[PDB]
Amino acid sequence: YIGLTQSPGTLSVSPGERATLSCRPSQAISKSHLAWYSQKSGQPPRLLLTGTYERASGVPDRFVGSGSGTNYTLTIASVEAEDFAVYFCQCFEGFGQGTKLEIKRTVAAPSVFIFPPSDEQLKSGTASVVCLLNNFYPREAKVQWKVDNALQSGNSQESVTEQDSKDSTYSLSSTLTLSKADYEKHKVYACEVTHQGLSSPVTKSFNRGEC
Amino acid sequence: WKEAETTLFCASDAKAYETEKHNVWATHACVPTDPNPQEIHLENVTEEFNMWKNNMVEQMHTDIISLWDQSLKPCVKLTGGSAITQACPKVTFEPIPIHYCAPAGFAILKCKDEEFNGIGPCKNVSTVQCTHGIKPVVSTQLLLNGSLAEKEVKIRCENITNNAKTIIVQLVNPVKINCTRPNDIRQAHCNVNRTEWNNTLHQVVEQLRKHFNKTINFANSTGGDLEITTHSFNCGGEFFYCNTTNLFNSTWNDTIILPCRIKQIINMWQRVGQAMYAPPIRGVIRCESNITGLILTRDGGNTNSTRETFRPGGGDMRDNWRSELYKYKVVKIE
Amino acid sequence: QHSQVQSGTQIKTPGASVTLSCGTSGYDFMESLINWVRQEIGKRPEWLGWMNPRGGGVNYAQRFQGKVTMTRDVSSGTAYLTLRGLTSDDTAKYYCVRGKSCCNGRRYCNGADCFNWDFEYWGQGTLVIVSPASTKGPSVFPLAPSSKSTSGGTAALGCLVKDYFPEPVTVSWNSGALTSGVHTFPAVLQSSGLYSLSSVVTVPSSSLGTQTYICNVNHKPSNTKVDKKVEPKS
Ligand SMILES: *[C@@H]1O[C@H](CO)[C@@H](O)[C@H](O)[C@H]1NC(C)=O
Ligand SMILES: *[C@@H]1O[C@H](CO)[C@@H](O)[C@H](O)[C@H]1NC(C)=O
Ligand SMILES: *[C@@H]1O[C@H](CO)[C@@H](O)[C@H](O)[C@H]1NC(C)=O
Ligand SMILES: *[C@@H]1O[C@H](CO)[C@@H](O)[C@H](O)[C@H]1NC(C)=O
Ligand SMILES: *[C@@H]1O[C@H](CO)[C@@H](O)[C@H](O)[C@H]1NC(C)=O
Ligand SMILES: *[C@@H]1O[C@H](CO)[C@@H](O)[C@H](O)[C@H]1NC(C)=O
Ligand SMILES: *[C@@H]1O[C@H](CO)[C@@H](O)[C@H](O)[C@H]1NC(C)=O
Ligand SMILES: *[C@@H]1O[C@H](CO)[C@@H](O)[C@H](O)[C@H]1NC(C)=O
Ligand SMILES: *[C@@H]1O[C@H](CO)[C@@H](O)[C@H](O)[C@H]1NC(C)=O
Ligand SMILES: *[C@@H]1O[C@H](CO)[C@@H](O)[C@H](O)[C@H]1NC(C)=O
Repeated sequence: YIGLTQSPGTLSVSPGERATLSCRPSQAISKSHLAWYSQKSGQPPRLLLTGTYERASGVPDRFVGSGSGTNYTLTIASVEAEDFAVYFCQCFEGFGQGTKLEIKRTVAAPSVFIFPPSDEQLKSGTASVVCLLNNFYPREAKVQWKVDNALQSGNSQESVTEQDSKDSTYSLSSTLTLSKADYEKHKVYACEVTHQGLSSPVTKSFNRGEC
Repeated sequence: WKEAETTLFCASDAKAYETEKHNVWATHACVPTDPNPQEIHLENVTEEFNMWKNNMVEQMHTDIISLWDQSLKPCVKLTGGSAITQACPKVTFEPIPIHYCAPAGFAILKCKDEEFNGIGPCKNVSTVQCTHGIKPVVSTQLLLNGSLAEKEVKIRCENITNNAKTIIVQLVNPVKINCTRPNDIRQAHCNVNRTEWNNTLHQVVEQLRKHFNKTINFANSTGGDLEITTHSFNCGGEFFYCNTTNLFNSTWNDTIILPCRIKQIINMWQRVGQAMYAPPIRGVIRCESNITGLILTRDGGNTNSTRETFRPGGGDMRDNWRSELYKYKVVKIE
Repeated sequence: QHSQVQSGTQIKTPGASVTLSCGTSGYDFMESLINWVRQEIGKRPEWLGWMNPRGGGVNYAQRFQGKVTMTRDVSSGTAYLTLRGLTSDDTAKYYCVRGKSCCNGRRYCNGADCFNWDFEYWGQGTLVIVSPASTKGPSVFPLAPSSKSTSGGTAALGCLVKDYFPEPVTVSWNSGALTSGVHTFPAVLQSSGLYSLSSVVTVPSSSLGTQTYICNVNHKPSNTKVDKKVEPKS
């Protein structure tokens, strides 16, 4: 059915550095039937390579496509600031899941903060508990909710910023939504964070009805 | 030996006393057929063929367009904003066989490998003065009154992995389809033997399974103008549009009746525009045909689902000519 | 040169239908197949189907059969995409797109003759948002940390801008005077069909008690404006 798997999911490089993207069709295909696209936020995808290696309009030769059968690669000779984007491979109607080309920086652990629901909000019959992960890198992070040590699931939503144009970090919020009934029922609310910048998981918690 | 472009002349067997338009056209456009046509095999010779890039298809298209523009004259036709009006008498209109022949200095190579798929080398080539007789039948979805495969059904497609490419099917056994406008004047219908048709789909599935070892499904047309969402054709000078839902609705792991309508307002296949014809003739309108091929389109969808779905397609009549001319190519001589 | 002009954003209630348009120019409309591509936010492009403007024949992706309908106006060179039975899953950006030309003037050239899949020409995209909600201003709640949990010289404050519709909201701190350390997170459309986000700022914990912090929320669609003072509980 020709599915396309790209790797890595995220490729972190510095400007001037070499970048090697990879695309693996589910089955052996022809060199003439594989294309590459790039996409920046707020824009449609832009066709880069039309054949396996045939470049397109305004596509500099630092972009070099290669491969055959089941292994196709897109190589950027010297990555520039304008190249950072999401790259999709394509065969007929199918697209790969994409490889995000990301600006590389040093690892930085998140500073963690937890916020209880305001008394004002609890008047409405809803409780929002917010956990903040601030200025961290890389993007990969696990935020886990536990109330009275009971692991929470399916009652939280995460939101992450785009990579900061200043320091290339990410910030993330995890909001736990509850009924005022369920909130006023339990006592300890904990946010556990796991990130490669930390020597151990960090738990930030509070007890309901305190300073 | 290299392919070449020229103007082939047509051969036919028109009758001087006929007022039927294909005959009338062929009296001045063609010459009589050869009773003893010569066919010469080329020993130890391989030649490249491409049914999808064949200039013979293109010339035949031009000729049948010219045939139609002379023969079937509508009362009104809208091409752009210019509404041309003219006399629209009823006509007799029933295709006759047309042979295409190479003029002096040129030849026609004929792929004779029965397992030829339409594109690629052919290790069994012969030279002929003329093609076989071809009825220029204009229709959609179902190919009628055409030629047949020798041993097993043939699926011809530039690449069947590409869902945007038309699939031309050639049957081995013809399936009779009879259409009748009984003595509402626009109401008609077709009859098809259900056993013959299920046996036909069976053979088609076997060949399709060689490309897709999945559950093969047949569904009906899912959109477009009426000419392509129905089995459309012409009989007795009238334009039939037949619902083929009962033909294409089956999963693969008696009598079929197709409701038809005669239309006065049609979309032109020669060029972009609408054409209006006079109200249908009275009496009985009757066509007895043979289904000898199909035009199919395969549903796209980038999921590893457990099925492939095929629907009737067409509309581009060049594909109809292609289903007959696929084995031929024109060549220049020293 | 080719231009694919797509219609504007449309906000629809669940179960409704929507028709998107793609005006084309810069070429013979009859000569190339029109494709439609969907992109869910943060996800890959997904092909919906193609349509041949000559005849209007179509090919819909399997899992969109019954969802999409592709038509065209030959005179105006305009392609159309209709979606019926809209659900929140249909919330996405919808692109009109076509491949490269294989015939600029050959006698009987047709879309089916060209290679369809080298998508060089994309429309700017049309956003479709499915939600039962009507226009509504946000409720703003303070985000202040529990005093029994703090750290050295660095605290965090924010405000929860919740249950508003549609996008967007603007959030500034101290009337735009405070910008350093601010993070306004992307809005999230939740089960209710209403949007919600948090805006946070990190400050000197030594500043807590002296400096007053206020988040200024502004929702132009509902013409509402909220100033909210933030400060940890005693
Ligand atoms: C059709 O395309 C597929 C995918 O590129 C390829 O594997 C196959 O060999 C092609 N077949 C023909 C007949 O060109
Ligand atoms: C060519 O085909 C004809 C009929 O299909 C057959 O009789 C003849 O043996 C063939 N020759 C070769 C070399 O395939
Ligand atoms: C079509 O008509 C022929 C008579 O010419 C007949 O032999 C055949 O059975 C008919 N097929 C039907 C009614 O399906
Ligand atoms: C349909 O065709 C089969 C075989 O071709 C034949 O045996 C059968 O009698 C047919 N049905 C009718 C109603 O004639
Ligand atoms: C369809 O064909 C099968 C065998 O190919 C046959 O058993 C069946 O009866 C046919 N369908 C109907 C409705 O009779
Ligand atoms: C195809 O079948 C469906 C299923 O009933 C029907 O709704 C539709 O009208 C059919 N299309 C045509 C062109 O007959
Ligand atoms: C074609 O036939 C099917 C089945 O009888 C029917 O559902 C559909 O409405 C028909 N199409 C048209 C255009 O009448
Ligand atoms: C299509 O086939 C199914 C079962 O094979 C049947 O139930 C349905 O009525 C058929 N559709 C039409 C329009 O006849
Ligand atoms: C259809 O095919 C049969 C044999 O299958 C033949 O007897 C009949 O004359 C053919 N009719 C037409 C119109 O080709
Ligand atoms: C097929 O051929 C028969 C016999 O010549 C003719 O009566 C019938 O009209 C033809 N069908 C079409 C669609 O031209």
